Amino acid sequence: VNSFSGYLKLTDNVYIKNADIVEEAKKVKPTVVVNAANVYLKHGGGVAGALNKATNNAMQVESDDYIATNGPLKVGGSCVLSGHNLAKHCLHVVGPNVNKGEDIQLLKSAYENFNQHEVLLAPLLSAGIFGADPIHSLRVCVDTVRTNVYLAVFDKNLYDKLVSSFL
Repeated sequence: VNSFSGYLKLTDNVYIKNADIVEEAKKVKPTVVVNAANVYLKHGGGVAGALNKATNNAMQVESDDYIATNGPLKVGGSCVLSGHNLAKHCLHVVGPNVNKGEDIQLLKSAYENFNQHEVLLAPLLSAGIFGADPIHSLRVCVDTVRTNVYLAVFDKNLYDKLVSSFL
């Protein structure tokens, strides 16, 4: 048993809810919250900007030190950093940004990072402002992630569309 509440069960391991991932993280304090990161860990908007704002910019300070030491992530890659006030850990995962021209095939590689963690609170990778079709992102998630993932869909109207269309 875990502390996640009000999720619809899609599969053996994937759960979904219409929720603000920031508010969900603040309530649950999960072991791992996933950030929809870019390779520079520049947390400007979407899930990254919202998560970073909720940490009072401490996520960005930590991230800048990480990049100064290690250089940029790969598209499809990840790093584990602090979860600050939101979670034990933040898994920063880089899905491909369609609005920058990146290979959508890299979305499966991005979701494979989730399999290194038994339980995660996460957004749909490459959806929202990263420009991918969220229906596609949910299908790749279900077909790739084998660990237990609690998906926070921000957009109420999209949540209803994802549930209704789910195969």
